[PDB]
Amino acid sequence: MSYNYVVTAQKPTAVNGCVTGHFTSAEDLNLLIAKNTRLEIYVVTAEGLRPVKEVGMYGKIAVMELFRPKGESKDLLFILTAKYNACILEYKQSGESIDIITRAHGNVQDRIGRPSETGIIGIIDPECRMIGLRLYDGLFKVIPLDRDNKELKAFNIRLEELHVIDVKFLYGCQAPTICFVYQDPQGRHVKTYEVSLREKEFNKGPWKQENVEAEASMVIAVPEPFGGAIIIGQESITYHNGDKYLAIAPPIIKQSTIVCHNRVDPNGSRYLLGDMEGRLFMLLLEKEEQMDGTVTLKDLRVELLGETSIAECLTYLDNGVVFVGSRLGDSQLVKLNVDSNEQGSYVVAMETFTNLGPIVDMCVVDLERQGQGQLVTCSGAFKEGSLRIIRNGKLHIRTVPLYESPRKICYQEVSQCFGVLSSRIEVQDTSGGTTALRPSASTQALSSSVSSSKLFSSSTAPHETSFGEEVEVHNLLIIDQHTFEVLHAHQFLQNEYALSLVSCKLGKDPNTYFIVGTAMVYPEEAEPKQGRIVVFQYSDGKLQTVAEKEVKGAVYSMVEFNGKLLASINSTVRLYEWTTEKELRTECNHYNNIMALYLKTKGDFILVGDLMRSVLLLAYKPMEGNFEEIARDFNPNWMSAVEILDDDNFLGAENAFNLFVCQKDSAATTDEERQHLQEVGLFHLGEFVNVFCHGSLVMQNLGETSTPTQGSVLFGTVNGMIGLVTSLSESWYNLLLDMQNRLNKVIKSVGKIEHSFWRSFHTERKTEPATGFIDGDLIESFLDISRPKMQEVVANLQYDDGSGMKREATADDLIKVVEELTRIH
Amino acid sequence: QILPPCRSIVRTLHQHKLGRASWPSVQQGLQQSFLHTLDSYRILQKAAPFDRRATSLAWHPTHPSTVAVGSKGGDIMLWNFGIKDKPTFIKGIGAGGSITGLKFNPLNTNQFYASSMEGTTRLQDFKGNILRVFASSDTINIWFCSLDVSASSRMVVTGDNVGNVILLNMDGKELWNLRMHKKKVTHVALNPCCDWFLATASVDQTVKIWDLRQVRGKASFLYSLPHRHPVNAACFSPDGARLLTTDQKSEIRVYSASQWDCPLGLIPHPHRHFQHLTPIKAAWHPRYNLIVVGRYPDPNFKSCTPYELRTIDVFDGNSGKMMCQLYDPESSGISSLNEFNPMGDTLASAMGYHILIWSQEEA
Repeated sequence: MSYNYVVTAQKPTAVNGCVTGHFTSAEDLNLLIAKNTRLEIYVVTAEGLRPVKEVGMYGKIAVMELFRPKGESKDLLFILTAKYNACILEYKQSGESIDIITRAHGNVQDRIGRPSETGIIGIIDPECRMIGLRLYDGLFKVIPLDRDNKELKAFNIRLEELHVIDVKFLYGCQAPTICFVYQDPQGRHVKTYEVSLREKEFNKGPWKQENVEAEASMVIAVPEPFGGAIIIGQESITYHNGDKYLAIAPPIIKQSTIVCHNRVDPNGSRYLLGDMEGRLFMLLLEKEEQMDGTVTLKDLRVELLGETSIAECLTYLDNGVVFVGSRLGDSQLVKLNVDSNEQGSYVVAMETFTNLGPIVDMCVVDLERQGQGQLVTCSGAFKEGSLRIIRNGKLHIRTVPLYESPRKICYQEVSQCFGVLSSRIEVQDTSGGTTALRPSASTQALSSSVSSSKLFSSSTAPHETSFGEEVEVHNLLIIDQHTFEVLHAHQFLQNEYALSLVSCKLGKDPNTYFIVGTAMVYPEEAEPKQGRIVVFQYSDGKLQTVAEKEVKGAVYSMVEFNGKLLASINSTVRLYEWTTEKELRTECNHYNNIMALYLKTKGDFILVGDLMRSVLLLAYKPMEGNFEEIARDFNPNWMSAVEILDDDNFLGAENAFNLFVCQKDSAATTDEERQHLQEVGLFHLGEFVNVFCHGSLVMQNLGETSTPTQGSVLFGTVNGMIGLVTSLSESWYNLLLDMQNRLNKVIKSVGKIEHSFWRSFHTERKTEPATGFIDGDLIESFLDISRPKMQEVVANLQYDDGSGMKREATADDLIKVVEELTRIH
Repeated sequence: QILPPCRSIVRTLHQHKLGRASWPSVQQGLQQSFLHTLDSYRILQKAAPFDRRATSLAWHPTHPSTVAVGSKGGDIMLWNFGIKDKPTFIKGIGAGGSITGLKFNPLNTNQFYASSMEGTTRLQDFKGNILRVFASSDTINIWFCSLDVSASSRMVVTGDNVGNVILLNMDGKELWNLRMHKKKVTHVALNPCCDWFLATASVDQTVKIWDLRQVRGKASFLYSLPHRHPVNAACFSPDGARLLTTDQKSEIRVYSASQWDCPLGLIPHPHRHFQHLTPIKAAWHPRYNLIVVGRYPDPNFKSCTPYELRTIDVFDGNSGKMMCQLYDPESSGISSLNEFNPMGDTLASAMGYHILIWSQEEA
């Protein structure tokens, strides 16, 4: 009875992986970029990148590596998805037609297994003899690369080492050999195994285990003539090869964790290393000659080159040019010069690519024109943190750098400004408190304020602090809606994290307030025990504290509710009234929660999203002054976001990248049955939704009606993808699903992945086919197939044009339908 | 109560909002929050006594508060909370028809499957009306001990007091009743994730993993794990990868997917065997890697903790070591059973002549 439609408004922009090689031709240097479900293929030119082909996959690309078996004239591509779909792909071009051919495909999921902590790892031997996969603790899966293994059949080898950190195949070995770092009660260690195909087992490796740094975290397989392996830790870098052992502990790397690496020289003579502060280093391997013509490593050095965006991945292209693929900020092309500039940096940015992710909060505002909504998102993290302003006309994006992490956003029309919660990292100073690592919004405001309430900390106990502790400093920023200048910054208390934000009117009071919910955070507490609701008024360029309310917990969520304020505090939902004396007073409480993280409201009804008790339906009772529990979804779901679609339809998103929709149980004959919400819609989205919000970017056509879908809810995700959910009639749902099945018979899936499998609801507890959701992206894909294929799609299809009787559908009818659907976003 | 590392609650929640932290690391810190609040389940909610001792237990899957429970004389009760409508009761012979296995009907929640000492594997209504028997000894001093059912596969299975095992469909269709063990079958259970490999426990100090569809050849089995003593139970995870096992003397064994034969870590614990006491059966959390067991102290046990009391302990699965303990005076019997909701918000316990409810505090 709930039928919904989901469509992409902005494809994911974060880069999860990037590799180079010779994929499109033996002579071309290609760049391949993974953006979750998308694979982008470029040719590297003297000036930059030429796009050649972009594909979507029915899966989250989890592994992407080029390789070239014997008899192939150019590299092949292995991809593994998060649902364990494995495939080998080949690039094919003839004329203007570009097709990605599937050479091999199969699902390598086990029936049982616990996904590993450091995630899926996939590696390929340098001689293309086999693929190795670390999917589950205690197991190593091997896919032999036989020409006949078009089904990608595999076998498992027991791993004694249950906690593997990283693993690579070594170069220069007559037998396939892995080198990996693992963790046990004795510490971290590095070990190797040879891989025997005959025995389908490991054999003893060529060199003995070594202890490594407690935080040894990455393995690099060094090519010939060096061979061997480099192990990267937080304070040290070591190289191992047989009886060779060389370690350095350069202090420069200790300030920020190196998290990615890339080979610069084909021979391994130089590597780049990037850290969490966006610093970029060169790692240089010094050779020592030997009388027998072998080469050994003479020394290792690290040199700071400069700063980039915080890199998820790095790829050297050619000619000193580097692609910096970022998931937390914009990606970049940068140039490396041999000589530094005035400030001592060898890095110069050449080009920037927008990244909206992570999208942590957002709101829709008609900033310039009535009816023309624009989205203002909290995007990014640490120095890449920003606001992004998105408007149609495909989309124009304005970037507002903040140089710190945004957390929440609201709009205050009456003050013509936004309130934004943000946090910055500071470290201990030489003699005093802490110092910021760079200027940022909270330190560059036109005016600034600090809290002075002394009730925040009770019975504080001094605790010894080790040197170099970083701290989070939280602030409320007041930002002009036109200029995006930092008008004001209010700094919160030490150890106080601001979690929730509202702008609203309360009671009979004509003033509009900024309201913030916080938590006091101490390292040894399993859950916060202290927090505040603080009511501020913005006037004359500054924030004044109007009122406070102390609670014994974290104020996760707040929402304006019928002129009163509803707030969630750990396992409680509490309703406050705003008094004539400008204080919050509790009217009523609801207690039957584990942790109430998410709230939305409509009328007197309340949808509560829990940490683990997924959705709840409460009613406020105005003639009783209390809450009534109406119903709950008794299926467990680990929520990341929720939304009220209407009085009868409730949208949830959960941590396994699925959406679901709940409804009241219409066939309930008892109060007990009426208390069970039914999950009537299910959909594997493949994205992590951080925020739902009502609104639309498409221009609204006033009195447009007799349209396919009704309502518009936008949502923002970790990957920077923006999507839209809307509601469907029964007839439209049925029409589009018939279309889906027919489309699914015609569209070629990259890797021969079934759409139904991809979109099937899937968690570690249950896997079920999708229901109640149409894949709008797929629907739109009707418009890009050839006309004979369109005619095939609509063959023997009964269709009701406008209002009337059903008849045979033509391609033009469905072209028109799909064109109308594409304009809703 | 006191614990290893944790912090960064909303940091972690936000770092998941960033994609920084992994869901397992997330899920790890929320296991902790359950452990934290589980140290606040310390106030007991409800009790519900009746005639002869309890022998089995089962939750309503959809409903947190509704539960089915049976007796030592084959007397079933169906108790729900927040209702006050004096719950359902069915009586039996009272002496020799002891129910020993009990699982709801997935299709009709007001139905249920039952395994008794009478030797009548049955499906029955809470109003007493028997819909269908499923099997029978057809000869006295021979009865059933274990039972479980699937719904994704729609497959029924039961054990015996002799060591032969029986497997039915939801509508009869008997193709089974070969022998698997040499002595009584204590417990039996199927995989929820896959559908067509079985495990089974017996008095023979061995637990046996089967592949119901491929094997028909009288111990043409898949795996078989030996044990120092007989075993009361062996239960897959909800994840299906982590097969749990309980001895009869003092041990818990953790057999994972990866090479079923060798184990991961030994959780020694006193839950000692006895005739008139109901057999103890550890259990999983449906959504964490936690394990919950009732303690039956023994002076012979090499106790790590120096205070030895009958209670319920809370272990972590992949680690081995305890995390929380549930004690209540006015409950100074021994709980043989214990069964969190599939919800995981609430916990029921079965003591002889006493059923107990263990939910959180009312703030």
